[PDB]
Amino acid sequence: KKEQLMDDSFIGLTGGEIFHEMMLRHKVDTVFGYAGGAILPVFDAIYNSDKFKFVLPRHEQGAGHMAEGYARASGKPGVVLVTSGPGATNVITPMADALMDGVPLVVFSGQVPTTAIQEADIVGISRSCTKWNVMVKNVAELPRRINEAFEIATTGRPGPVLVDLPKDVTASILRESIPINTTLPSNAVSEFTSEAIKRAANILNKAKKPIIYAGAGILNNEQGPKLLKELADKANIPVTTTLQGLGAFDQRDPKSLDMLGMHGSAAANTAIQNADCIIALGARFDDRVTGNISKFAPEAKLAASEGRGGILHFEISPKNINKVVEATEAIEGDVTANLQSFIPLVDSIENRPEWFNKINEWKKKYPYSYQLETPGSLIKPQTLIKEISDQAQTYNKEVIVTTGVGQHQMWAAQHFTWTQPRTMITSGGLGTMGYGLPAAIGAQVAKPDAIVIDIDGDASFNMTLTELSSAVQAGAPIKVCVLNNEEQGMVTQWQSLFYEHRYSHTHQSNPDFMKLAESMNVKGIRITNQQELKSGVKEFLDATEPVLLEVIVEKKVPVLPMVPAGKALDDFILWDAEVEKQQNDLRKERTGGKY
Amino acid sequence: KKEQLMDDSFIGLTGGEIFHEMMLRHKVDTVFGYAGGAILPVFDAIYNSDKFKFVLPRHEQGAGHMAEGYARASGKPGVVLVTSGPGATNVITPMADALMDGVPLVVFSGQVPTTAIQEADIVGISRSCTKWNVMVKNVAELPRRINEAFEIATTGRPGPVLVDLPKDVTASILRESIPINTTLPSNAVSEFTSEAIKRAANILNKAKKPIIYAGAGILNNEQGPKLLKELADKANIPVTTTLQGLGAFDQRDPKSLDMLGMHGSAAANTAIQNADCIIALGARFDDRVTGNISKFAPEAKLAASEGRGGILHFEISPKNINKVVEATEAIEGDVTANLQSFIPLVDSIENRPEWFNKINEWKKKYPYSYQLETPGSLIKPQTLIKEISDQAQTYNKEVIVTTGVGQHQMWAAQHFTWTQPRTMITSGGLGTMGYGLPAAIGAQVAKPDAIVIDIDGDASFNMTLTELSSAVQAGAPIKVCVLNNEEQGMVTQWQSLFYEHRYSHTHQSNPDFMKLAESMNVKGIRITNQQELKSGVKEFLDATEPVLLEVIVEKKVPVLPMVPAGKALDDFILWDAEVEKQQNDLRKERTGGKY
Amino acid sequence: KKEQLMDDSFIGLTGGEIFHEMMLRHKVDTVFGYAGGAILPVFDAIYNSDKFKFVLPRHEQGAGHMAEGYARASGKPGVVLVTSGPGATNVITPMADALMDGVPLVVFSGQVPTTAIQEADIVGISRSCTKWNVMVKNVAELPRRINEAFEIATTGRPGPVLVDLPKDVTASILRESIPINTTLPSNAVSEFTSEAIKRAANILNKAKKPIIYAGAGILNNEQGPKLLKELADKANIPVTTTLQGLGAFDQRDPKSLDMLGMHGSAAANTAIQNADCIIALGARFDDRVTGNISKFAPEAKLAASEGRGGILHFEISPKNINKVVEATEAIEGDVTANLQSFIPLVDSIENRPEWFNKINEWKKKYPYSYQLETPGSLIKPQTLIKEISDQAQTYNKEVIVTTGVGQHQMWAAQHFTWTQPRTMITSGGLGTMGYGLPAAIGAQVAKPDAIVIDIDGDASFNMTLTELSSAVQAGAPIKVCVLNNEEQGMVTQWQSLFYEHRYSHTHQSNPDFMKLAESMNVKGIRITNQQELKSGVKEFLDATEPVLLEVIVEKKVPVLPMVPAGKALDDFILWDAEVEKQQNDLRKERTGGKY
Ligand SMILES: Cc1cc2nc3c(=O)[nH]c(=O)nc-3n(C[C@H](O)[C@H](O)[C@H](O)COP(=O)(O)OP(=O)(O)OC[C@H]3O[C@@H](n4cnc5c(N)ncnc54)[C@H](O)[C@@H]3O)c2cc1C
Ligand SMILES: Cc1cc2nc3c(=O)[nH]c(=O)nc-3n(C[C@H](O)[C@H](O)[C@H](O)COP(=O)(O)OP(=O)(O)OC[C@H]3O[C@@H](n4cnc5c(N)ncnc54)[C@H](O)[C@@H]3O)c2cc1C
Ligand SMILES: Cc1cc2nc3c(=O)[nH]c(=O)nc-3n(C[C@H](O)[C@H](O)[C@H](O)COP(=O)(O)OP(=O)(O)OC[C@H]3O[C@@H](n4cnc5c(N)ncnc54)[C@H](O)[C@@H]3O)c2cc1C
Ligand SMILES: Cc1ncc(C[n+]2csc(CCOP(=O)(O)OP(=O)(O)O)c2C)c(N)n1
Ligand SMILES: Cc1ncc(C[n+]2csc(CCOP(=O)(O)OP(=O)(O)O)c2C)c(N)n1
Ligand SMILES: Cc1ncc(C[n+]2csc(CCOP(=O)(O)OP(=O)(O)O)c2C)c(N)n1
Ligand SMILES: [K+]
Ligand SMILES: [K+]
Ligand SMILES: [K+]
Ligand SMILES: [Mg+2]
Ligand SMILES: [Mg+2]
Ligand SMILES: [Mg+2]
Repeated sequence: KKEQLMDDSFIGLTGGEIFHEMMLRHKVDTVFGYAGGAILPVFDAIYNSDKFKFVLPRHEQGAGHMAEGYARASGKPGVVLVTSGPGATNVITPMADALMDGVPLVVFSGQVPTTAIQEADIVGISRSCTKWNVMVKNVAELPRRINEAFEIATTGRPGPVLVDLPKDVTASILRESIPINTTLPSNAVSEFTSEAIKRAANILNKAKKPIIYAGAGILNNEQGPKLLKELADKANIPVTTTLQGLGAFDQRDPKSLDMLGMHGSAAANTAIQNADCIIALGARFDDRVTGNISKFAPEAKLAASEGRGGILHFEISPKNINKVVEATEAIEGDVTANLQSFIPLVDSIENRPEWFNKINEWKKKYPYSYQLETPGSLIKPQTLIKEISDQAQTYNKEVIVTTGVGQHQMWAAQHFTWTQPRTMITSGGLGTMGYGLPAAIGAQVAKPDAIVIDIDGDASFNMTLTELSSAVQAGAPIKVCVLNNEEQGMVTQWQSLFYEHRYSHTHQSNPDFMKLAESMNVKGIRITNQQELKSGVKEFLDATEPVLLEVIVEKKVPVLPMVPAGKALDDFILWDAEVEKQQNDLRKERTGGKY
Repeated sequence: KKEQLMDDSFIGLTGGEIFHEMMLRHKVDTVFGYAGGAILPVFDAIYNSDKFKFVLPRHEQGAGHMAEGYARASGKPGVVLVTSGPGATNVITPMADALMDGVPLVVFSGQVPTTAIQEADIVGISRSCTKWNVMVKNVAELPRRINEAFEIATTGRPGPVLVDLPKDVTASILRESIPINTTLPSNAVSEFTSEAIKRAANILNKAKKPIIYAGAGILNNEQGPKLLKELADKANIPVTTTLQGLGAFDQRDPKSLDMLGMHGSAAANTAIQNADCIIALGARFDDRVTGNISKFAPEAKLAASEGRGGILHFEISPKNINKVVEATEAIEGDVTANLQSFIPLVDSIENRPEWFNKINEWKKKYPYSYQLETPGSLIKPQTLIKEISDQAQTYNKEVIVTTGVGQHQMWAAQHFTWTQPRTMITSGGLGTMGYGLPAAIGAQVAKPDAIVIDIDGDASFNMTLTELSSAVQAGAPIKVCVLNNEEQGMVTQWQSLFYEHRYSHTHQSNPDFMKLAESMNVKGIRITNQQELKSGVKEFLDATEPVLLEVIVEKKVPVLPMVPAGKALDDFILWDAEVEKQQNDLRKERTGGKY
Repeated sequence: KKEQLMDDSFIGLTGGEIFHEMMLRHKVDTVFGYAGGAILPVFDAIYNSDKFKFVLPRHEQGAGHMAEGYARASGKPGVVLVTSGPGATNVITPMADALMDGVPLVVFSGQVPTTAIQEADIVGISRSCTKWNVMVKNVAELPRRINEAFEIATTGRPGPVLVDLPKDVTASILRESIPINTTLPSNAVSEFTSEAIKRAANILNKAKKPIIYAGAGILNNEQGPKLLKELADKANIPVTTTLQGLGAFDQRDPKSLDMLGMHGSAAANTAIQNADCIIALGARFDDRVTGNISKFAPEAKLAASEGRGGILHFEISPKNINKVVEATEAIEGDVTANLQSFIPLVDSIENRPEWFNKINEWKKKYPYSYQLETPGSLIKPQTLIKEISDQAQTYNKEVIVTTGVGQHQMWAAQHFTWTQPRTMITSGGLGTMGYGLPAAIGAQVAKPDAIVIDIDGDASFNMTLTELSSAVQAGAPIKVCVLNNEEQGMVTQWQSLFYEHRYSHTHQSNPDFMKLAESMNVKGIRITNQQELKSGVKEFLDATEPVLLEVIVEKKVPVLPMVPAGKALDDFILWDAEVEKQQNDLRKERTGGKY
């Protein structure tokens, strides 16, 4: 019987051949990587493999971000395959990115032989960037480490893992017989949680001003958005989402409060500050969401002390519970599965007249107002976003949006109308510039029949623009739109606000994006005035090839609403036409009329 | 002028000679250490030094705990001097102990020469046990590292530091001229804190049911207990303290609520649970104090949501603020100095009739009740503590108490009457058995004219009893009282409670303590019955030599009150005579009449 | 078939019950531990377990050292079971000890619940002290971690491992079905190594002055000493061993060169310095063995450059190959197994006249000479060792010797006649004082029918003398002999040599060992003069109970031969009667006649 527990079907294969086989057993159809010395045995095994698609970037950071985009768009883990030394260190930022945003990234880096330990302590470096890392020391434990890597990466709160593959290990041939449970990937509710759910249902049934605060967690299950709506409809609760949760709830729905937070809807911020019961569904209360944490959720905290409300937190990661604010009730585990047990204990309520009246008043009082175009003025960036949003919806394909980091990121978050889950792929936790373009490529590979749009800033785009050639070589018809304000808008907004318009080294020079696109063998479109906006965007979206659209937008335009650091979530700056006018004069006189 | 900034007075001295000189400049009068190879150059320099007293233990752990006792009794940092390898690793527990209890410990460990790095990564190991560690790489930077070590150890929240001294560095001779600021030890309130104080004073002036929660922090300043009383008298506020804060407030005072927490006064626990304003003075809200954290301070949290009270936290370490419970107002910095700015903004209140009425009712309802002796029964451990407390007070010397860890520790904390600061020296954070005896020696060295009493358990005593000979060789007339219940009472209390009286390996065999004392050249006293209690304790306290008193006390006696894990702070077990009787039968029938 | 790969026989059991079951499956018959809060669920499971013997120390360091002694005496891994906090930190020194000496130690420490992470980063601290540590996060992965712990601890170069067991994990009940390969412990030669062996055999067959340098590695296989002798007899090669390899080769054999190194035989040191081929069998070339590394093995290095000899290194740990000296040929893997492939390729040589002539001349010229007793003088420590060695051999039981650290350790190593493997249990790598007594207890438990003798120093004994009561409670009739020279001889030897007889704090006061033994309920014997030596030792060895023998030995006696630090291995200090006389006068005049 001790022969039925051990498998011998891998005897004779090399490390790389076993790697290839384990990828197949984990249903891996895509690999993003860059060749090198230490990782050659693994590359020589995936050589002309018809079993999965390989995507070659120009830079390993590109590979990492592509795999992130793939992972967020498909729900599968994104596999990266880099070499030793610089190949491995170039994936640190994508790994740190994946960690902050809960992205299932599995990174295999080549390594110098075990007899030598382009050398770097990649395990030591990436320890603060990964859920878990390891070095495979011999070929026999390779399938075991691969299995562990994928599972750790995809369970609990998803995140990056690094598996170090020494050249001699992947080059060696397996001769032993390995345990059969290591050749195969895998493959109840505690009474503490079950009673916590019902105790939480009782608190919701007492609430007269409830609100749902939903995030990325509800997207890690395909039934998530379905049950989120079912709960919102049964108990009649308004729904707000984080930046990472955009698309979890149909924003066209009347109960939608849009995005909350630092640059979220002022109606959403006001609602959560006055709510007596907050239902957190897969969100970790980031400081860019809560604002001043002490002053956050006053009515919810007050209701908790009086046993008539509080904060109901549905988390899968214990480290995220009671970290920022005290959870009145903490329902641990997958939010979607727990919602199946939570909803049927919730009282079906039909009308909340007084509460929804305050909300609709707030929604009317707090739109995403901004200064509209004037005759002869540049295209306002907010208008560009709305234009792209409205035209993209009129296609019978699903639309996936990736962004860079800066003002364009927030405007995209604000003025797009989000309706489908996993359609907002953006670097929110770490906030990595140059994320947009490669993330779009990876998304396009995951979803070939989708329209993938990269709403990017010029500065962000300049960081990784070399990956345009990667998009062509991969056959990914991504649609890149660069909001060219010829500035690092986000930083200059801070300098215009807290540093008396002293723009210190925040204006990089941009290349000719049209000649750049031409050199990358990519379609180029440049919109310069208002009259070309509509016809320009249409040509942009109608393209069947990769296309780079450059739009000249207004400079020195603040993103509003804005909750300043230290201020309460409902203590926000609103857009005012007179104020913006006055800021434009103050900027002109201080800078000498140069900005 | 570049010659006035550099000192040359250390040129010609060895590392050890410089070490000796820097000790003098830091006003170090005592060093606890054990010799070894790597540390010989430092020992050969302190050879027959008349400038400070050296204390030699039998074990390095002994040295560490002695230095802790010295540090807690005197307020000076405790200097340890061990060798490399096992000498260094044996100080890990005292270092971890010092960290949890905020004890200024400066540990110098010898090390193999720089040309070799009994070898151990003592810096790597002790990183999680120290505020800061370092390895001196050359003799010229030795005075600089020594200065840094002492300052880091004694500022902010005090704690242990380790300085690694390679043998070649301490053996080498300084030839360079070192910066004169490194040969000398060293040597405003932010507007954010100043306004936070006044905002905190406004909250206190609104309170009708206030309470002071004082801890070890108020003892790190000689004006602490003075200002603690001044605040308690002006605003008329009851005072409770932690285990580590015992002696900060005169317990004979009517406003004293005694100790709070897991085994604290049930009146103190009830008071804090109903208080609308909690003033935390140098306490970090340990889980053994708060009980169930969610259910902690309900009336204080409720008052905060209504802007009529809350928690006023005076912390010096930012890492301890908003870690456990949300501070309504956080006054950072030294609590004593901040009290000088806080008190004069507090309204002088004379009478709190309704509040103090509830308190005095609670104090009367919740004494430290326990089963008294019966004819022919063993001495109850609570009686032994009271007897020692009452007799020691009748001496014209100050009394310092150290303890081990277990039931005797809590009984000592409960039934002693605490009146003076730095008179309760006990391992509270880490809870190290065998702490008592060596800590007492170190305290006796710091305070030669003091009566130092070690209330120890038999199990705890058995851990480090070899240090008795160290006490004699040091000339420390410590008074050790062993509560011999022939069991690990604390663990057996848990087994009697949560494991159906299944006493699994919790009864170690004790040696003849009288023959043990005789072998250590120490006076031995053994009390066996009630009639010998009074005359026994008197002989114990009247001794002018080191003395070991063994008292046979009742076995299987629970420590009450007790707040069980998970339960609220006011949800405690009280002592009941009928319940204890019934537990004694249930124990006899289950164990078969063996316990 | 997916049901045949998963086991359900652990469903319903608690963590502790599963722990108990896994211990049985790993053939664990002994556990050394100390109770505590966090580890109670594991203790409540081993409660009255008839399946293995529990040994309770007085201190956790005791437990660690006992488990080391058990592990070295039996060849089984030594299992330690401590609690959280101070219980865990007290095992750091035994763990560091086990690492340096290659001792299979498996340490299970209790831990605060997963919902809380007496708290300490025991995993972080012990990372530099263990081959591998881990924290079990849920009960389902507990058997998997236990299996991994034992295997890592016992394969390659054996060493310590720490498994952190959170209280809630060991208290929780398994409900899932775990992979069947995790419920069961487990359960070819590379062409690179195989050809390296034959290349090594060719080098030996060319040698005219070969030598075998054998160490602890040859003891990690029961066929080791057998094949070591077979190789030494076939090719006719003299054999020297390290301190840790004593007993691997019968010292009564003519080919025995005794121990080499800092305090080894001057004949052994001379032989290795002139040998043209050095066969290293399971030794790591410690600096206390090689002396000055550059000047080490001149004739071997010269022979290597001329292709007629060199160093043949049989290592199992790659990290130990080419670390100290360059291996001419490196045969990786278990030395015993590789010897089975190496020996039959070695030419059977019968006589080495010229080589063995030089050796026998060296052996005659370099005995362990020392100053013999004179009328009325104290017993010389060397004589005491020989006396114990000669009398113990006349028993029909096997003799196991443990020691402390210091002069007594080296004298024991020198003057005992070693004949059987695993009979020298001593702290060599880390050199931990207080190792002797608890290591002897653990050895006595492993080998109940053996005479276990602890040759201990007074200072070393004073460190852990409380464990005497542990020996009685365990029923371990250990035989402890304290060489009472009333000094830390080893350190004072260094001070007498390099510091002009300045004995800085190297004389601790000893207790009455006879009254100490009496208090511990242990038989006491005290030898004071030469005439009581023979009859004293006989009573000591004839005892059937635990016995503490105190022998008053000569003070300020150097251990010779001695290779000073920095000097070559054959540049040693020899014993000279005139020199010792002169040193005794120089000591008397400098110290003032006090030493
Ligand atoms: C310039 C800039 C401005 C920004 N401003 C805003 C803003 O105004 N508003 C805003 O919302 N964000 C803003 N952010 C982004 C913000 O920093 C965070 O990235 C984002 O708010 C986090 O969203 P999230 O908590 O929903 O997702 P995550 O950060 O990924 O957290 C999801 C949580 O759900 C848990 N979880 C995961 N899976 C499950 C599961 N299956 N079941 C249950 N729980 C699960 C996870 O453990 C995690 O704690 C900004 C970022 C940048 C760069
Ligand atoms: C078996 C056992 C049972 C126990 N049960 C109890 C119990 O029932 N009740 C109880 O109280 N304890 C109990 N403890 C002890 C408990 O675990 C802690 O050790 C203790 O409660 C902490 O007291 P503390 O916060 O006042 O001191 P500390 O732990 O030393 O914390 C002092 C705080 O004040 C801050 N501080 C330091 N210096 C200054 C300064 N100059 N100015 C301002 N702030 C400063 C520090 O940063 C720190 O945060 C028990 C321990 C054991 C072993
Ligand atoms: C005061 C003092 C003085 C000392 N003086 C001396 C002295 O004079 N002479 C002396 O010899 N020692 C002396 N030492 C001890 C010395 O420091 C080392 O402890 C000892 O020399 C190491 O012996 P070892 O290499 O044989 O064993 P180890 O240190 O345990 O090394 C064994 C080596 O064999 C390898 N190995 C293990 N298992 C196997 C296997 N199955 N197959 C193949 N390889 C394996 C291991 O990886 C390891 O590298 C002294 C110690 C002290 C405290
Ligand atoms: C790698 C990196 N560098 C710097 C930053 C800081 N940063 C955040 S937004 C921003 C400006 C981005 O400018 P742009 O891409 O053009 O976006 P815009 O604000 O103009 O729309 C910068 C520099 C960052 N988030 N990441
Ligand atoms: C080094 C160490 N080991 C174990 C523990 C767990 N522990 C806490 S109290 C206690 C029993 C102490 O018995 P004793 O010293 O006799 O005190 P008693 O309860 O009998 O008064 C133990 C084992 C600890 N705190 N420290
Ligand atoms: C824990 C520890 N502290 C210090 C040392 C340094 N040291 C090595 S040998 C020795 C003296 C031991 O004296 P003793 O036990 O009496 O042995 P002796 O030399 O007298 O035979 C010391 C202090 C050590 N090895 N371990
Ligand atoms: K929107
Ligand atoms: K009291
Ligand atoms: K010998
Ligand atoms: Mg820009
Ligand atoms: Mg006891
Ligand atoms: Mg000695």
